[PDB]
Amino acid sequence: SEWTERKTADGKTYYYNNRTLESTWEKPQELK
Repeated sequence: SEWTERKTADGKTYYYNNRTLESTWEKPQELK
């Protein structure tokens, strides 16, 4: 649940996490 799924009106759902400072714009399976 540690990934931030933020649905912005930019027309994109980004999953930014400080784990790697990475943003996964494709939905990870290890998101839990």
